[PDB]
Amino acid sequence: CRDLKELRHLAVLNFPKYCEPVVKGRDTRKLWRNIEPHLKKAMQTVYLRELPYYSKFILIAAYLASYNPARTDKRFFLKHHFPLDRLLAILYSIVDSRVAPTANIFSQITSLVTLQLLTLVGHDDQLDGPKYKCTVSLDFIRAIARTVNFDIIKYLYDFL
Amino acid sequence: TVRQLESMIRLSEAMARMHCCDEVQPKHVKEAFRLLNKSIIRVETPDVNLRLGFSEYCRISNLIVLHLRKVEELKRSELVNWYLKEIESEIDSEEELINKKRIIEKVIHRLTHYDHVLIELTEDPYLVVNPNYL
Amino acid sequence: VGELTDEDVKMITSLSKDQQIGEKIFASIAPSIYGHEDIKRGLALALFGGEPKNPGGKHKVRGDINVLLCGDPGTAKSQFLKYIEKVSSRAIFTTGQGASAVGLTAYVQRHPVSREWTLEAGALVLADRGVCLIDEFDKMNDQDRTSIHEAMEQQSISISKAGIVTSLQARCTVIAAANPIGGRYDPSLTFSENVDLTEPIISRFDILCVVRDTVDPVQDEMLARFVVGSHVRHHPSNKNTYGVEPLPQEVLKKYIIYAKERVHPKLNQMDQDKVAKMYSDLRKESMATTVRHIESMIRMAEAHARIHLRDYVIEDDVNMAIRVMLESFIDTQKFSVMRSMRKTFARYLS
Amino acid sequence: SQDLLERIRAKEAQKQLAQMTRCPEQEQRLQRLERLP
Ligand SMILES: Nc1ncnc2c1ncn2[C@@H]1O[C@H](COP(=O)(O)OP(=O)(O)OP(O)(O)=S)[C@@H](O)[C@H]1O
Ligand SMILES: [Mg+2]
Repeated sequence: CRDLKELRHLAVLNFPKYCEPVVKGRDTRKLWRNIEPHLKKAMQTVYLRELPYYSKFILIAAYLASYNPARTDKRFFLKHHFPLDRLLAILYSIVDSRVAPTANIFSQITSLVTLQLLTLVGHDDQLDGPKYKCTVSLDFIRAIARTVNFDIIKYLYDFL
Repeated sequence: TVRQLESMIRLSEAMARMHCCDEVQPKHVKEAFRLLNKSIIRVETPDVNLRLGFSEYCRISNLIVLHLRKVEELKRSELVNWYLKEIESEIDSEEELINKKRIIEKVIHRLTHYDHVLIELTEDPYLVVNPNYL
Repeated sequence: VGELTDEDVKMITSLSKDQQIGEKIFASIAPSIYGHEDIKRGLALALFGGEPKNPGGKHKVRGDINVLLCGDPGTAKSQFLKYIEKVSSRAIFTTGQGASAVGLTAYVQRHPVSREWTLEAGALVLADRGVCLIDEFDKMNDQDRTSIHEAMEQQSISISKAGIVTSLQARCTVIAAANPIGGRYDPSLTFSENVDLTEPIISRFDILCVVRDTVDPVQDEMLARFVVGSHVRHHPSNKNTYGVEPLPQEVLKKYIIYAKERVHPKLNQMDQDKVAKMYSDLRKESMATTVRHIESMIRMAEAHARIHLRDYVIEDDVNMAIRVMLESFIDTQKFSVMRSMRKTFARYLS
Repeated sequence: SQDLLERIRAKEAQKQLAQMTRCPEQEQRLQRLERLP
């Protein structure tokens, strides 16, 4: 941080904690020892200043569809050896329970699209062959899979 | 794998046999750890500005950081005096002593003002270690 | 048997009455190796051997267990094979590259002096009543593999060469080692795909054990500590998971000999309905993804009974044999299906 | 002090160097003299 404005803002924010030890009772070593961890915690952020059940499965299926080439799909899901239908098939394969195609799942899909988690690619008028893209960071999807008790790394073709 | 662990044990034993020591010392382990780590290696490291090698620069930095961090649980002149006391086993002439003093002064200044690993606190300024060096 | 001291017999009998005899027997094998309970369990179970049977003199049911060990490098498979080589009273060690089809089996040769056709026994023939170890079995040439199936299935070899037709006994316990193609085992593929062996060869094997490599810090700590401790212990100058004290090597050998030469268990208390339902479920979940598997489980239960020195088999032997066989079977499946298999068969694995 | 010890060491080294200014061959023959028999 060489920005004068930013550094001055940081100094203004952190001065009250700087001046506490002397109030509590020119001791350079004492002040530095008391103050170092707070400075490290502040430096952790220099420039910075609960989904429904089936939504998690939709999100992980979308991530898998986006980042896994189609050729390997059966290799990961077919028991013996992106478009919306691929997403539906992957979701049906992943979930251990039989999920009915209620309109509520489509409402979830549209809500996820609105929340800017899934990006629509094709024309808005074409609602029979729609295309989607997933824009979720990998750490987020790993955390949500952990909260779901699912191991996504075992299915990611690129990592294997 | 475990094979590398056995190799490390063998290397420590080889170091022990080289020095004609009936027992193995941790210094041999520290020596072999580098050799196992290095892997890809250049022909020769470039000089650092009178010139000094990169390995010696890292060695001096490690020694000074370790001493300051140990004392944490100092002064510039006191630290230089300690260093010259520790390196007395190698210096054999007055010229080498003055060269070592020159080198340590230059290295401490360079760390203070270029690498930011050492922070000055207000002729004998206090020196502290940047809390993000491991 | 005649050379056995009565003190050996009394010590063996005193060991047999211990309720934890199995645990200490399993822990007594490979003290220098840490972990890997399943592999030593299977190898001990194969070592004790079953009871060969000849129902009617029309067909012969083998009482031998063939073990296959597929492993990622760094799992001390060769160490296990070497220990088995040392322990066995009769043992022959062979390598993959140096073993030809002619070398392993008996061959016909003209005598240099008298020049009549004579038979020279191969490794397997000298392994009769003993154990044979194959290292790097994945290196076998297919032509050399062809001759193996006959001895594996019938424990006898018929040599028809140079106008001489002879039959030789080949009752041996075979332990084979293998490494996956590419050097790493892929959990996303079937066991058949990872190993360059034909389906009949795998079918002839009774126990299959795959070993993988995982980066677990606590397990790494345990491995490092045990290895360095063993290194310190066995210096020439200086010269468990179950929590049970291992038995002495000589005592274990004497126990093995006595159990091999005294016990003949009988399967008079087996519930056929439970095994029939389990086998129907096995058929269902195998076609979703044979009789010799039943035979292997039967001889496995017989061997487990022989471990406890019991003239009659208790159903606990059957339960343990089912457990280990199911573990071996699920270990050979893809990751996408082994979770469902474990969920379905949680009754028996618990 | 460190300087005094180093100066004493340097004086000893100079004295030993003056001692070894004698021709090395004088001892080499002696070495060989023990190997000749
Ligand atoms: N789990 C383990 N516990 C203790 N020592 C081990 C273990 N795994 C490996 N080692 C040591 O590693 C050495 C070398 O292992 P190897 O037997 O060569 O590996 P490997 O699993 O047989 O694969 P290959 O056949 O060599 S490619 C052994 O002699 C052991 O000393
Ligand atoms: Mg090996």
